[PDB]
Order: sequence, then C-alpha cells, then structure tokens
Amino acid sequence: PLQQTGQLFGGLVRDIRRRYPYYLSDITDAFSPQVLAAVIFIYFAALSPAITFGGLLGEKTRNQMGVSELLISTAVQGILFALLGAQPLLVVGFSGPLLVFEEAFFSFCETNGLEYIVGRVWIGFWLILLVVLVVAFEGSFLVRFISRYTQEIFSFLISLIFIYETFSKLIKIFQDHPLQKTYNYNVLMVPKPQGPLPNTALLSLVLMAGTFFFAMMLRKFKNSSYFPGKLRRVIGDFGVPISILIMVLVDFFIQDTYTQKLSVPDGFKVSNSSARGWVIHPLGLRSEFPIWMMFASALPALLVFILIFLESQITTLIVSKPERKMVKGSGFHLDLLLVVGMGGVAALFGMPWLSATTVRSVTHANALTVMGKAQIQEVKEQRISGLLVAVLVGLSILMEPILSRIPLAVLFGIFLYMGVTSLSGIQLFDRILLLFKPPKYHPDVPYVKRVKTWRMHLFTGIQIICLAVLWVVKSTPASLALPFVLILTVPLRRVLLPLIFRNVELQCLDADDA
Amino acid sequence: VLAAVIFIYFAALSPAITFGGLLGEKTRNQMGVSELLISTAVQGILFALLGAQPLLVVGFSGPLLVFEEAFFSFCETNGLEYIVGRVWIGFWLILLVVLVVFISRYTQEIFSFLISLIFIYETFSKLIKIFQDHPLQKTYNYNVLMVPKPQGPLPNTALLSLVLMAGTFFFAMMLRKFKNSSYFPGKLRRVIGDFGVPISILIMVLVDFFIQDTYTQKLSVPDGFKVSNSSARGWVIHPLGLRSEFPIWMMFASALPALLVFILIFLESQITTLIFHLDLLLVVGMGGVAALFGMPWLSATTVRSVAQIQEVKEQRISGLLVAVLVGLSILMEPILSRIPLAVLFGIFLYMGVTSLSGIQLFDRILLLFKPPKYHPDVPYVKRVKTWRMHLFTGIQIICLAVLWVVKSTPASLALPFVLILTVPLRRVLLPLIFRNVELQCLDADD
Ligand SMILES: CCCCCCCC(=O)OC[C@H](COP(=O)(O)O[C@@H]1[C@H](O)[C@H](O)[C@@H](OP(=O)(O)O)[C@H](OP(=O)(O)O)[C@H]1O)OC(=O)CCCCCCC
Ligand SMILES: CCCCCCCC(=O)OC[C@H](COP(=O)(O)O[C@@H]1[C@H](O)[C@H](O)[C@@H](OP(=O)(O)O)[C@H](OP(=O)(O)O)[C@H]1O)OC(=O)CCCCCCC
Ligand SMILES: CCCCCCCCCCCC(=O)OC[C@H](COP(=O)(O)OCC[N+](C)(C)C)OC(=O)CCCCCCCCCCC
Ligand SMILES: CCCCCCCCCCCC(=O)OC[C@H](COP(=O)(O)OCC[N+](C)(C)C)OC(=O)CCCCCCCCCCC
Ligand SMILES: CCCCCCCCCCCC(=O)OC[C@H](COP(=O)(O)OCC[N+](C)(C)C)OC(=O)CCCCCCCCCCC
Ligand SMILES: CCCCCCCCCCCC(=O)OC[C@H](COP(=O)(O)OCC[N+](C)(C)C)OC(=O)CCCCCCCCCCC
Ligand SMILES: *[C@@H]1O[C@H](CO[C@@H]2O[C@@H](C)[C@@H](O)[C@@H](O)[C@@H]2O)[C@@H](O[C@@H]2O[C@H](CO)[C@@H](O)[C@H](O)[C@H]2NC(C)=O)[C@H](O)[C@H]1NC(C)=O
Ligand SMILES: *[C@@H]1O[C@H](CO[C@@H]2O[C@@H](C)[C@@H](O)[C@@H](O)[C@@H]2O)[C@@H](O[C@@H]2O[C@H](CO)[C@@H](O)[C@H](O)[C@H]2NC(C)=O)[C@H](O)[C@H]1NC(C)=O
Repeated sequence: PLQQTGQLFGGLVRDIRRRYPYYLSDITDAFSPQVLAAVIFIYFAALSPAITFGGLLGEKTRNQMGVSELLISTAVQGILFALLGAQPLLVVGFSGPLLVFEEAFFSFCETNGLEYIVGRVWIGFWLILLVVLVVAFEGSFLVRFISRYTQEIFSFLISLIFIYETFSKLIKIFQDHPLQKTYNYNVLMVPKPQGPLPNTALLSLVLMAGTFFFAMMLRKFKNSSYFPGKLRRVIGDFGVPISILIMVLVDFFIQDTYTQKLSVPDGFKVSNSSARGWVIHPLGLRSEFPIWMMFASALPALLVFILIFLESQITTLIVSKPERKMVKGSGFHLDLLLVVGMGGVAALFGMPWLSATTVRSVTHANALTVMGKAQIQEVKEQRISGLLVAVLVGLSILMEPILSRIPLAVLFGIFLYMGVTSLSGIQLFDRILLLFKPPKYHPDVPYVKRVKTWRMHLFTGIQIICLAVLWVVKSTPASLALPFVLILTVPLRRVLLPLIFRNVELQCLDADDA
Repeated sequence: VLAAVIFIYFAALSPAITFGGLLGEKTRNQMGVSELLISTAVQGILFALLGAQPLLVVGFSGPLLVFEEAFFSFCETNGLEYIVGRVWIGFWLILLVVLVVFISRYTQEIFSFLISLIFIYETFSKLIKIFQDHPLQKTYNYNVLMVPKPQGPLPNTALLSLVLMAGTFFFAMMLRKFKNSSYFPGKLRRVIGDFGVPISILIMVLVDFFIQDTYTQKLSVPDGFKVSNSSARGWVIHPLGLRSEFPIWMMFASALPALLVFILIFLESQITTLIFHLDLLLVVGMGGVAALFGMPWLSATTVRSVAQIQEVKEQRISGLLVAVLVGLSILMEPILSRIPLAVLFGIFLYMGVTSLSGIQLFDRILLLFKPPKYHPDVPYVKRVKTWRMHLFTGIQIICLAVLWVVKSTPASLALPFVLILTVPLRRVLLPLIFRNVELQCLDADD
C-alpha cells in the first residue's frame, strides 16, 4: 500500500482498486447493534468537538468562521469521505492545530489589512494543487518512514491532551462558579450566567464522574461472565449510550441547579452575515485581493498541508495496524487526496478544512471492534457508521430540543472515557506502566525478555522526553511548529537511537507488529 | 512490635470513630465517640491483663450498633431513658454471666450478609437525609444560623457530602486493590494498602479542610475525658433515672434485651473467635459493668492481623499499648473535630462492601446471575445441581428478607432471636428439603 509504483496516480488507483470491490460488504456489514451503538457514541464524540471549536473559532475570527460553518463542513466532508474513502473508519473533523493556524492567519490578515476569508480561499487553492501533485507522484510512500516510535508518541500526546483538556474544562467550571458561603441568588442567566451559582460546579463534577464510572463499569460488564453472552455483549456495546442516558436523566430531574447544556446554531446560516456570504469570491469581497498574497498563500498552504497530512496519515497508520484485525485495506493516497481536496474546496465556501482526527478515529475503530472469547476477533469495517455520524452532525441544528437537555459534564465524562480507552494498545503506555512495576511482574513480551530492564526504561524515558518537548512546544506561542517537532522523531529514531541502542533492542522496542 | 502496634491501633481507631459518629448522631450523643473510645480503652486494658486469649480484639461492631439503634428507638417509642435502660440491661448481663459461671456457616453467613446490607443501606439513607436537609435550590437564605447546627438549607452541602463520601469510598477501594497489585515494591505496596482506610480518611479530610466556605457536619467530640453531651448525662448513670423515674416493669423486662445482647455477642464470638467461653464471659461482664457508666458493651473478634510464655507476654503488651493509645485518642480532639461525617459514611460503605468478600452466600448470589458454564470449580457447584444450589440460596435470601422486615418494624429489637431461629431451620427443615451430600457441600465448616 505504501510502495511506489512509478506511475502517475498509481497509489490512488491502487487504493481504489483494492477497496472498492468491498463496497457491497461495506454497506451490509453495518447491520448489527454494535454499529448502532458506535454510531451514537461517535456522534456525540464528533458533535461536541465541532461545537466547542466552532465557538472558539467564532470568538477568534469575529464570526467569519463559526459553529454553523464547522457543522456544515464536518457533515458534508464526512459524508463524502464515508462514501468515497479507502478507510471509512476515519472520522474527519476540526482539531486544535487547525484552530491555532486559523487564529494565526486571522491575526496576520488583520495586521496586513487583508480579508481573512479570501486568504483562506487562496490557501485552499494551493492546498488542492499541492495535494494533487503529491498524489500524482505518490508522495504518500513517505508514510513508511513513520514507525511505531512516532505513531505512539503522537497517539499518546493526543490522548494526554484530550484528558488534560477535559479536566481543564472542569476546572474552568469550578472557577466560574466557586464554592462560596453566599451567592447573588438573582444572577442573570443570559447569554450565560453572569456570576457564580451554587451547586453548579459540584453537580458538574458529579455528572462527569458518574458518566465516566458508568461507562467504565459497562465496559467491564461487556467482558464479564454475567448474564447470557449475547445480551451481555449487546448491553456492553451500548455502554456509553446507556451511561449518557443515565446521567442526562439524572440531570433532567434536578430542575433547580444550573448546568451548561449543548448549544447549536438556531439555523443553517453564516455566523456573520455582514462579514461574508455562503460563497467567497476569490478576487475579494469589499477590497481587491493583492496578487503578492495570491502567491504568498503557498506558504500557509504548505503549513496547513503538513498539519493535515501528518495528522491524517498517522491516524491511518494507527487504525490500520495488523493487530487491530482490519482486512479490507486502507488507502493513504485516496484518503489524503479526499481530505485535503475537500478542505481546499471548502475554503471556497468559507468553511474549515478538516483532518482525520486521532482520538475520534481510534474510538470509532474500537467501538466497531469485536473481542474474541483478551483477543481481537475482527472489526466491523463498513461505510454506514461514519456516514450516519456525519449526517447526524449535519442535522444537529434541527435536533436542538434533544441536545439542549444534554449537560456538558456528561460529555466531559465521555471524553475522559475516550481518552483513557485510547491508551490501550500503545506500547509506550505499557512501558510507562512498567516503570512502576518491579521487573518480576513485567509481561512476557520481546522487549521485556530480550532487553535489559534499565535499557527498556531508558528507551521509554527518551520517548517521555520527546513527549515533554512536544507538550512544551504546544504550550508556547510556537505551537504551530508542532508538526515539524514531531517529524524530528523520525531522524531521532533512524539516526540518533542506533547510536544508543543495538539493532535487536531497537527491533524489539520498535516492532512493526506485535 | 511498634509497627504492629500502630497497625492494630489504626485498625481499632477507624471503626471506633466511624461507629462513634453514627451512634452519637443517632442517640443525640448520649453515647458517642468519647464514650466508645474510653470503653474500648478500658475494656481492652482489662482484657489484655486478664483475658485468656490476649490475641482477641474487643470493640464495637456492626451488630452492636444495630442493637443500640434499635434499643434507642424502642426507648424513644416508650418514653424511657435509653442510658438507664442500658444500665439495667447491664445488670442483667452481669446476672446472666454469674448464672453461667450449633452455629454453622448458614447462620454466620446470613448474619454477616445482613450486617453488610445494613451498612450499605444506612450509608445511602444518611446521604439521602443530608440531601433532604440541604436541598439543591436556585436560591438560599444567607442569614442561616449555625449555633446548634444549620437552621436552614445551605448551598453545596449535600453535593459536597456526596463527593466526600464517594471519594473516601473510592480511595479506600483503590488502595485495597493496590495492596494486591503488581505496582511499587512489595513491602511499600503492602504497607500502603494496610493503612488504606486511614490514608483515604486523611486525603478526604484534607480535601474538606481546604474547602473552607462550604459547610459539612463534623464529628462531635468533647474536650478531654468528658461525655459527648454533658447536658444530657454524666459519667455515672443512676439506675432509678436521671430526669424521670425508671419504671420497675422495665427493671424486670431488661432481661429480654440483655438476652438478645448476649446472643449477639456470642454470635460474634462464634463467627470470629471460633472461626474461649471464659473470654466471652469476661467480655459480657465488662460490658454489663460498662453499662453502669453509660458506655458501650463490646464484643471480642478474631483476625487481629498478627517460648510460649514469651509469645503470650508480647501480645499482652501489644493489647495494653493499643488500648492506652485508643483511650488517649480522645485528646486528639482538634484533629477529630475536623473529620466530616461524610468521610466516615464512605468508610462505613467501604466496610459493608468489603465484608461481603469471603461469604459463600454472596458468591452464590453472584452465581445466580452467571451462566452455569462460568460457575467456579467448588464442591457446591460440581456436586450439587445448579437449581438445587439456587434453591438453597433463595431460601437464605428469604431468611434475609424476613430479617430485614423484622428490623424495619417496632419489633426490631428481637432481631437476634430471629437470627438464632436459623439454627433450627438449618437443623430441621433443611434436611427435609435437601440431601446430606448437598448440605455438606452447601454448608461446610471449611
Ligand atoms: C433477561 C435475562 C433472562 C435470562 C435469559 C433467558 C434465557 C436463559 O434462561 O438464560 C439462562 C442463563 C444460562 O444461559 P444458557 O445456559 O442457556 O446458555 C449459555 C449462555 O447464555 C450463552 O448461550 C453461551 O455462553 P457465552 O456466549 O460464552 O456467554 C453458552 O452457550 P454456548 O457457548 O454453548 O454456545 C451457554 O453456556 O443463565 C443466566 O445467565 C442467568 C440470567 C441472568 C439473570 C437474569 C435475571 C436477573
Ligand atoms: C514512592 C516510591 C519510592 C520508591 C523507593 C525505592 C524503589 C526501588 O527501590 O526500586 C526498585 C524496585 C524493584 O524492586 P526489586 O526488583 O529489587 O524487588 C522486587 C519487588 O520490588 C519486591 O521486592 C518483591 O516482589 P513481591 O514481594 O512479590 O511483591 C521481589 O522481591 P523478593 O520476592 O525476592 O523478596 C522482587 O521481585 O522497582 C520497582 O519495583 C518500582 C520502583 C518505584 C517506581 C517509581 C517511583 C517514582
Ligand atoms: C475527589 C475529590 C474532589 C474534590 C473537589 C473539591 C473542589 C474544590 C473547590 C475549591 C473551591 C473552588 O471551587 O474555587 C474555585 C477554584 C478557582 O479558584 P477561585 O474560587 O476562582 O479563587 C480562589 C478562591 N479561594 C482561594 C477561596 C478558593 O477552582 C479550583 O481550582 C478547583 C478545581 C477543582 C477540580 C476538581 C477535580 C475533581 C477530581 C475528580 C475528577 C473526576
Ligand atoms: C512518568 C514519570 C517517570 C518517572 C517515574 C518512574 C521512575 C522510574 C525509575 C525507577 C525504575 C526502576 O526502578 O527500574 C529498576 C531498574 C533495574 O534494572 P537494572 O538493569 O538492574 O539497572 C541497572 C542500573 N543502571 C541503570 C545504573 C545501569 O533500574 C533502572 O536502571 C531504572 C532505569 C534507569 C534509567 C533511566 C530510566 C528513565 C527515567 C524515567 C523516565 C523519565
Ligand atoms: C453514588 C450514588 C449516589 C446515590 C444517592 C444520591 C442521594 C440523593 C438523594 C436525593 C433525594 C432527596 O433527598 O431529595 C432532596 C431534594 C428535595 O428538595 P425539596 O423538594 O425542596 O424538599 C425538601 C426536603 N423534603 C424532601 C424532605 C421535603 O431533592 C434534591 O435536590 C436531590 C437532588 C439529588 C441529586 C443526587 C445526585 C445524583 C448523583 C448520581 C450518581 C453520580
Ligand atoms: C437476587 C434476587 C433474586 C433474583 C434472582 C434472579 C436470577 C434468577 C435466575 C437464576 C439463574 C438461573 O437461571 O437458574 C437456572 C437453573 C438451572 O437449572 P438446571 O436444570 O440445573 O440447568 C440445566 C438445564 N438448563 C440450563 C436448560 C436449565 O434453574 C433455575 O431456574 C433455578 C431456579 C430455582 C428456584 C429458586 C430460585 C431462587 C432465586 C432467588 C429468589 C428468592
Ligand atoms: C460580525 O462582523 C461584524 C462586522 O465585521 C466587520 O465588517 C465585515 C464586513 C468585515 O470586513 C470584518 O472584517 C469587519 O470587522 C463585527 O463587527 C466589527 O467589529 C470589529 C472589531 O471591533 C470592528 O473593526 C468593525 O468595524 C465592526 N463592524 C461593525 C459593522 O460593527 C462583529 O464583531 C462580528 N460579530 C461577532 C460576534 O464577532
Ligand atoms: C444533648 O442532649 C440534649 C438533651 O437531651 C435530653 O436528655 C437526654 C438524657 C434524654 O432524656 C433526651 O430525650 C433529652 O432531650 C439534646 O437536646 C435535644 O435536642 C433535640 C435535637 O435538636 C431536640 O429535638 C430536643 O427538643 C432537645 N431536648 C432538650 C430537652 O433540650 C441535645 O440535642 C443533645 N446534643 C447533641 C449535640 O446531640
């Protein structure tokens, strides 16, 4: 799949030929309760980031790109990707790096007196050209140089960021509504409460903790000996939806305390009608777009392409591992072409360009994974779950009566569950756990029996240093340099690490398969 | 010697303060943390100096708490003075001991399972009561006075109590798991898990201590070697009454509660000590004498978690030191007054949940929900039909339901008699329903 055929668009045609013969099975394998449970789970997992990032985007760009734009982008691009993608289990949506770039480019346009929504159009043009060139010459073969080292550093960092951000949201709730002796019990609640409210922070904490606990307990019950096997598996596959329902009902019967609920736009409208309309004129809206910027849009285009390419391709590598028991194949070239070209086209309508996100895609793949009776029997690979998730995200503006009843703390508990369950299957996390167990309890794995304990710990420590560096870079005003700092783990593995470790240790600690 | 003494001291102190808090809350501090601590100390010193088996641990238990609550409820119903009725029960206990001077896994496990259920149910009931005192409301009155206790609902009190209870229970459970996990050096892991309950109490007490604005009810502890409620009573209880004359008819009917208390203490000795008689006589006599001073009667219990002359002397000094420290723990009133009752509720739930482990009735109740292919390789699974074992478990569950109904009614004082009625049930009716092989598998001494 990552070989170079020497022909123009050879990898793309190979991906299409390999995956499209499976289309009827991609439709029919969706007929299972597990697929429906995964649809509900991933629908919440995909809607909540869209709303959060759309709110932040509207705040940071003055509603030139807001919540409705991101919802429409996610829905349409997810539908097209589920219909035409070589790896239908990838979930394409907004991410933190994309928001950071949008902020930086909006700042640049404001400083230089340019229209931000037209500079985005030209960035999209350049993204289309660049991805077409990369797929013509099969540049996705470079993905073969990203080994388990980089894949697992990236996955662990993303999971840690997920968990940290949900906890920071909870801490923010506690900061807005601190526990006080007295309150101004007639606080105004529009648009959001203007002052501290009693019981709000503790109730949010309780709701998050209860959702997390019920999800984890139903996960345990799925793999337990209780109840008939089929009913047990069905109930445990609906574990996350059941926990969400339980906690939403708990919140529904407490009418006196305030908790923040999901908010969606009132309709399918642009966030700022005065700023721009549905279709962006590339030559400008209220002023002529400069030619020098028409050409200089190639560097922001290169940065955006690097971000999207790295994120999506590492996600594809993670979900397509041989251990996970995927058998229908994955197309790096086709998926890259689809995602980047769709983002470039969406820039022409003012919508965000998206990326195959790591935690969401891994959660989607795990929700479709069938556990054999501590082993992975198979994965329900099909195009219906992602299609239905994208359709539901595109219909969320019409689902206000239901979504307005769902607290954000329940979804925080679900996000904590996603973050913790995404750590499974990552050998870096296993080796981090081994740092605390005595050597006599270390598992029977090649890197435990073939590598001395202190050398394996040193390997894990170098990886932890890489993680710390990445976290610091992400926390600084140089956050946009993260993709390059992560790319630096490839030369670190292929050049620096051989100077420390021996070949046998490096093959044991960085094996292609487990 | 010192490490074991510290471990035993904390193992004695945690249940002591938990039960003292519950008992002081129920009885309006007629008996509370101070009385329980002083009784434990004095009776432990006496048992370390005189008790034939110095390895036995004498202290308050869940059955004793249940009986104390039932007797307080009965005295409230009949307008009697509870602390004087206790004195006459103690007189009768002493008389019974002077007069004196069969229990199978069936009865023992029904008893322990009932106590566990009571602990869990009482924890949740206390939390519900807290939520009733301080409902979640849009608005509150900030002029609420707090001299005896909050006179109206307060914000964050019920939710914070729930959080403290849940956190204490979760930390105790997590440290219990960590005790037997593969993490950290074995010695440090086992030491940390040994003191798991104290550590969880400390963590949640600190959490509550650094939250200063919200109110949570705390332990009621006097300053010094004093009674929990001086206005209600003093140290010496005059048998004829403190505020009202004590009825003579009750002076004679105190023999029945005395018999029930004797049954409970003997049952606890059988469950723990057996799994001897003079030690039980000493404990019952000491409890009867302690009732004269308004202090709880205790019960001896095994599983202290430990040339012949030297060994006995060493464990006699261990009990003497632990009892002296438990008596001096009332001087740690600055620390004890900072312990929220929700933390102790979490510890109560932890005790109830963790005592379920090792009960074959609980294991068979779990098997009720498992497919037969998943049933373990135990004699009552392989030598008994699945439905016969399930019928055995169901009859035991019916016993539990009858005991719960009795505990719920005004006749809850007679609960020990209904418990002892499971001995005739095991010996008479069960042989009619079941075969000897099934009774040997389902009710075994090992
Ligand atoms: C709503 C449930 C009603 C019961 C279901 C209605 C049907 C019913 O009567 O179930 C009886 C069931 C035993 O199930 P049963 O023996 O018929 O079949 C077993 C099991 O149910 C699965 O079929 C297989 O185990 P798994 O696939 O590896 O797991 C295995 O079949 P196979 O491997 O040979 O092919 C069998 O061992 O016993 C309970 O679990 C108690 C119910 C829980 C308590 C429920 C009441 C509180
Ligand atoms: C607060 C921690 C302070 C650590 C202080 C000092 C920590 C420290 O000294 O490290 C050595 C230790 C290895 O100990 P080591 O291998 O020598 O000894 C093993 C094990 O630790 C127990 O001693 C025994 O296992 P168990 O009895 O059957 O359970 C067994 O000894 P035995 O069977 O032959 O008798 C041995 O297998 O490493 C860690 O386990 C975690 C490190 C801590 C993790 C990193 C902590 C940041
Ligand atoms: C497991 C036990 C959890 C117990 C939680 C106790 C909450 C403590 C609240 C302190 C007072 C307050 O809420 O204050 C709000 C403060 C912000 O400070 P401030 O009020 O704006 O100003 C300072 C005013 N002081 C100095 C008077 C306070 O936010 C916080 O930093 C608290 C964040 C709590 C995060 C909860 C993490 C839960 C972990 C479990 C995850 C499932
Ligand atoms: C996530 C936060 C991480 C920090 C918390 C974990 C602490 C781990 C330290 C105890 C491990 C242990 O005790 O392992 C026991 C092993 C025993 O193996 P040995 O071959 O006999 O040792 C040979 C002794 N040398 C090394 C002197 C030759 O000793 C070790 O050499 C531990 C590995 C030390 C190398 C550096 C490890 C990476 C540092 C931690 C990651 C930043
Ligand atoms: C860990 C599992 C915990 C389960 C136990 C929870 C106990 C709650 C008992 C409430 C009943 C009650 O007491 O209701 C009290 C008030 C009614 O107030 P009122 O109508 O003004 O009447 C005034 C008083 N009365 C009724 C005597 C007249 O209602 C409430 O605000 C309760 C809110 C319940 C939220 C509980 C949190 C849910 C957590 C879910 C698991 C994470
Ligand atoms: C905790 C509150 C009680 C709730 C109990 C809910 C679980 C009920 C199902 C148990 C497992 C099961 O299904 O039992 C199945 C057993 C197995 O029979 P077998 O012929 O040996 O199996 C071999 C052939 N099979 C598999 C085709 C049947 O047969 C029974 O029906 C047991 C019922 C006995 C009656 C007394 C039950 C008492 C239960 C407690 C009520 C007071
Ligand atoms: C919604 O947009 C208005 C208008 O934005 C301005 O006009 C557009 C046509 C486009 O050229 C934008 O870049 C302009 O900023 C926002 O109101 C503007 O606020 C900025 C900052 O204070 C100010 O420079 C503009 O003059 C304002 N324009 C007007 C007409 O008041 C408004 O903030 C946006 N809404 C939200 C919620 O952010
Ligand atoms: C301390 O005790 C007082 C008084 O108890 C009295 O004496 C006992 C021996 C017994 O006869 C009781 O029934 C007597 O009440 C408690 O005061 C009572 O408090 C409750 C609860 O607030 C109230 O309903 C009663 O009316 C009060 N009775 C009197 C006579 O004042 C007091 O609560 C106890 N203190 C604590 C901290 O628990």
